[PDB]
Amino acid sequence: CYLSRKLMLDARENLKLLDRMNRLSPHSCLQDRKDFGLPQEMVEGDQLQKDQAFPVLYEMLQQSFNLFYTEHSSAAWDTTLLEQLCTGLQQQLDHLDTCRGMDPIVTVKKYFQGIYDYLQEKGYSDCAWEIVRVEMMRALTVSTTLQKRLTK
Repeated sequence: CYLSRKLMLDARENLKLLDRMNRLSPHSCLQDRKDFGLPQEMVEGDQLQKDQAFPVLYEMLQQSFNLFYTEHSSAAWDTTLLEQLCTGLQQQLDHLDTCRGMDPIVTVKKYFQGIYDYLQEKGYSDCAWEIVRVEMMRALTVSTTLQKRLTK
């Protein structure tokens, strides 16, 4: 796709924004353990067809955007980083769509459902969110490695 390189630059910039916001997080929440069962497997061995890679990456990003959009819907009044991250994720989704013309996808949807359920069971607390954003650094990292495969 003519946006291959642009897509990798979108990913790198979203990862940068998410890392910076996590590092500036005003909370000293406890690193107290937590596992979200991210199917890292997908891109760790490239165990999927290209026609399967694309829909899985698109789902990862759409869900990532929905989640940060929801965080934004309730974050502090001027969290400019969160806004930029949402904007950068939407931009990446738009580029992937320009490039356009279920089991693994279901596995992604379950992973993200476990995220919302965790947020729900914690009443969307400030620390429930810091924990989820650190997990999101993992989800965005694996989806970036997958995007590379579709690219390279």
